[PDB]
Amino acid sequence: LSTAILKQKNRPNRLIVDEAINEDNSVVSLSQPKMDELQLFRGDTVLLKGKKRREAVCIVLSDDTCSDEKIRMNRVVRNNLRVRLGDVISIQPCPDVKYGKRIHVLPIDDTVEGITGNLFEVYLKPYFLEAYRPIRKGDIFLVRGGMRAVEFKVVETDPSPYCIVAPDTVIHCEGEPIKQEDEEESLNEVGYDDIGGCRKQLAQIKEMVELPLRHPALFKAIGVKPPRGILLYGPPGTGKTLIARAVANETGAFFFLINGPEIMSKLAGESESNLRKAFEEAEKNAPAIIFIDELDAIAPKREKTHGEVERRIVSQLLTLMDGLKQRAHVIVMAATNRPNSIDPALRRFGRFDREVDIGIPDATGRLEILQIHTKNMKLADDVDLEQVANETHGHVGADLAALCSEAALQAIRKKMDLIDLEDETIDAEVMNSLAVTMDDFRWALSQSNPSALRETVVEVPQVTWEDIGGLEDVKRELQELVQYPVEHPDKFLKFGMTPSKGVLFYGPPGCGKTLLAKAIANECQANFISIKGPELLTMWFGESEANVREIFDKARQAAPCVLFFDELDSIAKARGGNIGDGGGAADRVINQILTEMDGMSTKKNVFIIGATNRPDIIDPAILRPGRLDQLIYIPLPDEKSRVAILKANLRKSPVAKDVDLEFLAKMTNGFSGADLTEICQRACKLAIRESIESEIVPEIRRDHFEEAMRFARRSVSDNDIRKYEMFAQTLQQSRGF
Amino acid sequence: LSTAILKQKNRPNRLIVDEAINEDNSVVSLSQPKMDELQLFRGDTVLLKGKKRREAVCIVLSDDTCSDEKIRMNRVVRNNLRVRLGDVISIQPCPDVKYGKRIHVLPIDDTVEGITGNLFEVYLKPYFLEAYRPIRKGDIFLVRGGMRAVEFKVVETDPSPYCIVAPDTVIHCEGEPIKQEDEEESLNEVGYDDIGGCRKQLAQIKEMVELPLRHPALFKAIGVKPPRGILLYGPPGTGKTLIARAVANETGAFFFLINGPEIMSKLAGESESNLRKAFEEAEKNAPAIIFIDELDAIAPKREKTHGEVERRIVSQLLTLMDGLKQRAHVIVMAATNRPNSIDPALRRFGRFDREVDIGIPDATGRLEILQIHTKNMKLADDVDLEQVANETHGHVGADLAALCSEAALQAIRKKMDLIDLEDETIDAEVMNSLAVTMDDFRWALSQSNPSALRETVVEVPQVTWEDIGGLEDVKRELQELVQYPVEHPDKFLKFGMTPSKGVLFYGPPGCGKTLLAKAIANECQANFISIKGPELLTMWFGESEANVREIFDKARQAAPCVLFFDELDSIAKARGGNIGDGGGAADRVINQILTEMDGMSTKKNVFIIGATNRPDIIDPAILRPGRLDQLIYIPLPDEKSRVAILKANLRKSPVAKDVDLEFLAKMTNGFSGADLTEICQRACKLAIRESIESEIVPEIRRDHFEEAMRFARRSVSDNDIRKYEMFAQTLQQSRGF
Ligand SMILES: Nc1ncnc2c1ncn2[C@@H]1O[C@H](COP(=O)(O)OP(=O)(O)OP(O)(O)=S)[C@@H](O)[C@H]1O
Ligand SMILES: Nc1ncnc2c1ncn2[C@@H]1O[C@H](COP(=O)(O)OP(=O)(O)OP(O)(O)=S)[C@@H](O)[C@H]1O
Ligand SMILES: Nc1ncnc2c1ncn2[C@@H]1O[C@H](COP(=O)(O)OP(=O)(O)OP(O)(O)=S)[C@@H](O)[C@H]1O
Ligand SMILES: Nc1ncnc2c1ncn2[C@@H]1O[C@H](COP(=O)(O)OP(=O)(O)OP(O)(O)=S)[C@@H](O)[C@H]1O
Ligand SMILES: [Mg+2]
Ligand SMILES: [Mg+2]
Ligand SMILES: [Mg+2]
Ligand SMILES: [Mg+2]
Repeated sequence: LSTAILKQKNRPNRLIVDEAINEDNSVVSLSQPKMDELQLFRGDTVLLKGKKRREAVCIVLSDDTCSDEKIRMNRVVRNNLRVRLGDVISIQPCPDVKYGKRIHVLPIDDTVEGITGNLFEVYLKPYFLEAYRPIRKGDIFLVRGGMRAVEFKVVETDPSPYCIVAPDTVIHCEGEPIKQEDEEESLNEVGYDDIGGCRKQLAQIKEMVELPLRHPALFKAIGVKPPRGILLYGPPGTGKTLIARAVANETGAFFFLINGPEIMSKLAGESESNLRKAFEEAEKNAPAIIFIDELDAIAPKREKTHGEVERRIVSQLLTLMDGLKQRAHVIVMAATNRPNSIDPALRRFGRFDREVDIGIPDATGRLEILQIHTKNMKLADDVDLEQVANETHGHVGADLAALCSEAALQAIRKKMDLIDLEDETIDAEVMNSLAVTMDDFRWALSQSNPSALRETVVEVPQVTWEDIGGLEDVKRELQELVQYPVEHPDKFLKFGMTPSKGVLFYGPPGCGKTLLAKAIANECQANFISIKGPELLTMWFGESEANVREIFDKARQAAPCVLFFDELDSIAKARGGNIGDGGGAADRVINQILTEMDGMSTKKNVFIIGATNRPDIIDPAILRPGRLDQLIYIPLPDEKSRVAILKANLRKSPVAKDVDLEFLAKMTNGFSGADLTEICQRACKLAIRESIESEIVPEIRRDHFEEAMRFARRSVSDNDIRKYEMFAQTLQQSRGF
Repeated sequence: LSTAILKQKNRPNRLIVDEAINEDNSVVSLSQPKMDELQLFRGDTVLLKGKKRREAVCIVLSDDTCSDEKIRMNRVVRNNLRVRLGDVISIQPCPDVKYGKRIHVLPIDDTVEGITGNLFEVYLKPYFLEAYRPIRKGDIFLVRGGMRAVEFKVVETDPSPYCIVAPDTVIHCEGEPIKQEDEEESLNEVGYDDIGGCRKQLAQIKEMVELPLRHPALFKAIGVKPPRGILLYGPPGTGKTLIARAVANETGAFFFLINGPEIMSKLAGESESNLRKAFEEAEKNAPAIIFIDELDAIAPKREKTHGEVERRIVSQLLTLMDGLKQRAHVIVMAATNRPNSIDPALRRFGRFDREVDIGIPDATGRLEILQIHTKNMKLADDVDLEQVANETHGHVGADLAALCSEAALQAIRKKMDLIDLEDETIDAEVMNSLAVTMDDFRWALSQSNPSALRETVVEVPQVTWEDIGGLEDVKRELQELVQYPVEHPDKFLKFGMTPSKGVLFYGPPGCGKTLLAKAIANECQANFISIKGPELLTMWFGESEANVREIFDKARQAAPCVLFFDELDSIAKARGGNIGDGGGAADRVINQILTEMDGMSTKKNVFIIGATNRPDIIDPAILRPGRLDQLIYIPLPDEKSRVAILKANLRKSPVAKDVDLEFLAKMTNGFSGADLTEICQRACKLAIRESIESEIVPEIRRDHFEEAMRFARRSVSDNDIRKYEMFAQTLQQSRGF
C-alpha cells in the first residue's frame, strides 16, 4: 500500500511480448480504440513530438498486407531512435524555439574519398521508389541489394518541428569533415539508466530538481520555497560527477558546468569574471542548472587560508548565490569529496541547506553497478556477478570499473602466445571468441586495493537470529525495546511514557555481545554503525575535535539506525577504573559520548548499544536514567543452548550423521560461544589435513571431533564465573561510591 | 604450466651456435623453406624494415663460393646494426612518414684537417669495385689494404625507406663540423636491457603502456579503459628516471620530458604557458607519452603550501589532466621519491590511479645491476659479483654505481707510484693491463654509506627450517595455518569456514620467536615485513599519524606477505601492564594496530605474526577471536632438541670428530637456544685465540668446548620456568578480569 506509487498496472491495454517469427516492418502498429476517447483537431496539421526530436513516418490507411485480428512488434528497433519497449511519449507545447541560420545539406563520407566523378551518377538511381524527395526530421529508408548496412550520421538540426524552407537567401559552403570523437562524446551521454546503486538519493534529486522546473506554478500555488542549493558529499569515486552529468541531459534546462581547478588556473582578477559571466549566462534564461564541481577546491575555510585571492573568490561566490531570487529558477548544486573543509558560511540557510549523502552502495547496490559496467563487454556462461558483489566490501563505483578493467586485461594475457606482438594485422577470431571467465575475475580480485576502507560502514548487517545459538531470553527483550517503539508508536503514545533509548551489554567475553546487536539491527531493517574501542582512541590523537561530529549526526540522518559501541573495555582501559590513574575512567572520549548522547530527542528512532566485558572498571556516569539505563546480562551458555550454538556454527560444513552434538555438549560446561567456534574450527582443520594427506573422504567424522576435545582450552576460570555472577546481580550500586 | 608464456621452443628451426673457424662474410645466410609457406607479391619492389631503420644489402643468387649443406654465423656483427643473436624482425606498414627538407651529403672528417688539395684525388680510386654508386640507407663496404679500421658517422636521415631524389631544387651548404658529445649522448640511450633488478615492475609498465599504444583497437573491442595515469614512487636512487628514459626510446610515440625544478625556474605566469604548450604538443599526435619528473616538486599539498603560484600550478595541472579524453592516446606518467607529499586530489581516480612501487632489489636483483654496471669495465678472474651482492643490504641502484666508481679509483691509487702526476703522456701499458681485484672492492665496501637503511625491508628471508633446531611440534602447526589456505583454497571453501588470520608467539625469551617467523616466510615464497618494539615508539614521537598508513597497505600490495611484530614486550613496557601507569598497556600504537588489523578481509592472503615474551603484561584486547586468536607456546629445548640446535649452529664451523654433542647436551638442561649460540661463540673464540697465539691447528677441539661449559651462564631461573609453565597452560583467562 505504501509502495503503490512506482507500480503502473490494472489497465487492460498492455501485454507482455516475446520473440516471434514476424519481422515485417512495412507498417507500424496502431490502436483503434486510441482516438475513440480523444477529441483531436483536424484540418491543417498536428503538432506532436517523440523522443530527442526524432520520429518516423509511414503510410496511412494502406493496410491489407497480412492477416488482421493480431498484433506484433519487431525487434529491429533497439539500436536507433529507441532505448527499450515501454517509453512514455512526452509532448510539451512550446512554439518559437531556438533556431539557427540555415543548413540545407552537408557531405561527410562522399566528399573526396574514392572516386567522385560528377557525383550525380551513383545515388540518383536507387532513389525513385515512390518518394517525391521527402524532407523531414529523420525520414531515412533502408534500400540495398547487398548487406543492408548503410548508415550516415545526421544529428545536428536547427528545428524541433517540420518547416518549409524559403529561397532568396545565400548559404555559406565552407564546411569540413569532422572526426568520430565529437559524435561519440555526445551519443554516450549518461542518464538515469547509466547510474546504479544510489537508488535512494536519485529520488531526492528528482523531487528537488525536476519538480520545481517542470511545474513552477504548482509550487507557487501551494506556497513552498524551492530549494536552490544542493550539496553532494561523500567518499571520492562514488560517482558525484555522474549524477551531475545525468541530470543535465534529461532536462531541458541550460546546463553550465563549472570546474574547480579550472577556475583557479586563471590569472589574478580574470577568475572572478568567469564566475560573473557564468552566473549572468544562467540568469537570462529561466530554466538553468549551475553545477560547481569540487567546491572545496575553490571555497576553503577562511580561518586556514593563506592567499588573498581565495578569500575574494569565496566572497564573490557568497554574494552571487545571495543575488539569486525566485524569478531566476536557477538551482545551484555542488559536489565535494570532503564536506569538512567547506567554509561554514556556505553550508548555512539560503545558500546550501539541502544536502544529499552519496554513501557506499551495498552488495545489491554494487551488483547493479557491475551489471551496468559489464553491459558492453562479452561474458561467458559461468559469470556470476552477485558473488563478486558479495566478496567486494569497500569497493566504490570507480573501484568496480578498475576491477573490470583488470579482469579484462588478465584475459588479454592468456592469449599472448598466439597474438603477435609486432604484427598489428591480428586475426579476427580473437576479438570475439574470447570472454572473461572466473579465473580472470578471481585473479584481479586478490590485488585490488579499494579507497573506501576508512569510513563508517552503514548497513543492515547480514547476521540474523539463526547465527545466534540459544539465548531465547534476550531475543524477546531486545525486540521489546527496539521493534515496539518503531512499529506501534500509538501504543507507546497512549500511555504517555518515554521509551528508553540505550541498552548496555555486559557479561563474560565471547558470548554474543556483537552478534546480538547485529541480529537486532538486521530484523528491524535499519542501519547499523559499529564503533570499536581502540577505533575511538586512534581517531583522536591528531587533536581533531570535529571528527565525531559527522559521526553522531550520520546516524540521525539515516533514520532508522542503531549505534553500536563495541569493545568498550579498551576505552576505559586507557585510564584504569575506580582509581585508575588517579580517578575514574571517564577520559576525553567518554565525556564526548555522554554529552552528545543527551542531545538526542525522544521522538526520534535512533538507538544506541553499548557492549563491554569489564563492569568493574566502568564508571557510574554511563549508567544514567536516560543514557544507558537498560542493563542486560548475557550469561554463559548452558547445556541446552550449546547444541543450538554448535548447530548455528555447523550450518556450512558437511557434518556427518554419526556425530552426536548433545553427547559432546555435556562436558563442555564451563566454556563460552567463542570457545565452541574455535573447537569447530580446529575440528574442521583436522579434516582438511586428513583430506590432503591421502591425496598423495572430505567429511568431518567422529574422530575429528573427538581429537578436538582433548586439545580444548577453557577461556573463563572458576573465579571469573563467580565474579561475573556477583556483579551481574548487583551492578548499579556502583553509582554513589 | 603457469610460466609457459616467456618460453619459445618446440620449433625445429632454431639451433645453438658456438665459435667456429668460418669467418667469411661474402654472402649472408638465407633459408630455403622460408618463402615456401609465404605468399609474397613480386613485380616492382618490396617494403621491409629491420632495426632502427638500418639494413644491409648483398648479392642475390650468386652462390657457389664454398661448400653447401651447412650453415654458419660470423661473429663480426656485434658492434654495429646489431645487439645480439636472436632479434625478432619487426615490420609495421605505415606509409607517408616524417620527412625533412633535403640532405645529399655532408663532410665531417675530410673538411679542413690535413691536406685537402682538389679532394677528388684520393678516394675516387678505391671506389670502382663493381658498384655503380649504390645509394641506400646504410650500404657501406669495408675495403682497405691496411688496418681495416675506417668508420664515418652517418646517423641522421630523413627517410625510413629508400627514395629517388629529384633535381631542380636548391640546397643550402652552410653546415659545420660537430663534436662527439651529441652522438655519444644519443647512441648510449638506455633500453630494457640496461635496467636490471626490477623485473616485476617492468611487466606492469609494458602491459600498461605498450599494449594500449600498439593495439588501440584490441582494447576498444573488448571494452577496457586504458590507464592514463601512472605514478612511480619509491626510495630515491632506485632508478625511477631510468625506466622513464628506457620506455621512450623503444616506443614510436612522441616523448615529452617535463622536469620539476625546470618548471619552477621560470618567472611568474610564464611557467603555466610551458605546461600548456607541453600538453598541446602531445595532443596533436596520437602516440604521445608525457613524463613529469619529480611531481612532488611542482605538486605539493595545498594544506601546507605558502605561495599562490604553486596553487595555480596545481590547479592548472589538475585541469589539464582532466582535459585528456580517450582520443588523445596520451599516457601521463610521473615519478617521485616521496609519495606522501603528493596532493591527495591527484592520487584519486581519473588522474593517478595506477601506481607502481619501485622497491629495493634483492641480492638477485642487485646482482643483475652489478653485472650491467660492470659490463663496460675490465675485471680479473677472481671477480665474484654475487658475493658483493650478498654483503650489500641497503644498497640501491645508484649506491652500486658509486661503489663501482670507488673500487675503480682504489685500483688507480695502487699504480700512482709508476704513473707520473705531471706528465700527461703516460705509457699505454697502464690503461689495459690494470683490472679491479678483490682488495679494491673489499676496501671500497667498508666505507660505503647507503641511503636506504630506513625503510621497511621487503623479503623472503634466508632463514630456513635447517637453522631451527628441534621444535618439530610448531613446524607442522605453523604450516597448517599458513600454507594450507594459500595452496588449497578449495579445501577451505568447501567446508565454508573462516581461516584464522593471526598467530601470537609467547614463551621463554631466546627460543626461536623470530627464526620461526622467518622460516615460515621463507618456505611460503612470500614477503616478510618485520617491525620491532622500540621501532614503533621512535617512529611516532614527531606526531605523524599517517606514517603507519603506508606500512599496513604495503603488505596488502605485495601479496602474499606476512607481517611480523617482534619485541612486543617493549611496546607494552612503555605503560606497564595490568595496572601499569593507571590502566592497561594499550597505549597509542596498540590501539592503532588493533583498529587497522580488523580491516583486513578474509579473502586476502595477508597474515600477521605477533611475538612477545611478557604474557603477564599483555592486554586482553590483542587476544580477540579474529585478531590474534591463535596462541602457540614455544617451550624450552629439551634433551632431544638441543643436539639439533647445536648442529644447526655448528654448520659453518670446522668442528672436530672427537667432540660429543649429546654428551655436552646432558647437563645443559635449563638453558635456551640463545644460550647455546653464545656458548658456541665463546668456544670458537677460544679457538681463534689459540690459533693466533701459536703463530708468533685452526680447528675446534674437545678442550675448547670443555672450557666453555665452566664459563656457561644460565639465562632463565627456576621461578621463571614454573611461571612460564603456569601462564602457558592458562593465558586467555586473562580476558575478563
Ligand atoms: N553508480 C555508478 N554507476 C556506474 N558508474 C559509476 C557509478 N559511480 C561511479 N561510477 C564510475 O566511476 C568513475 C568516476 O566517477 P566520478 O563521478 O568521477 O566519481 P566521483 O564520486 O565524482 O569522485 P571524483 O572526485 O570525480 S574521482 C566513472 O567511470 C563512473 O562511470
Ligand atoms: N551465541 C553464539 N552462537 C554462536 N556463535 C557465537 C555466539 N556468541 C558468540 N559466537 C561466536 O563468537 C565469536 C565472537 O563473537 P562476539 O559476539 O563478537 O563475542 P563477544 O561477546 O562480543 O566478546 P568478544 O570479546 O568480542 S570475543 C564469533 O566467532 C561468533 O560466531
Ligand atoms: N636498475 C638499475 N640498473 C642500472 N642502473 C641503475 C638502476 N637503478 C638505478 N641506476 C642508476 O642510478 C643512477 C641514478 O638513477 P635515477 O633514475 O636518477 O634514480 P632515481 O630512482 O630516479 O632517483 P633520483 O631522484 O633521480 S636520484 C644512474 O646512474 C642509473 O644508471
Ligand atoms: N631453535 C633454535 N635453534 C638455533 N638457534 C636458535 C634457536 N632459537 C633461537 N636461536 C638463536 O637465538 C638467537 C636469537 O634468536 P631469536 O629467535 O631472535 O630469539 P627470540 O626467541 O626471538 O627471543 P629474543 O628476545 O629475540 S633473544 C640467534 O642467535 C638464533 O640463532
Ligand atoms: Mg569529481
Ligand atoms: Mg565481539
Ligand atoms: Mg629523478
Ligand atoms: Mg628475537
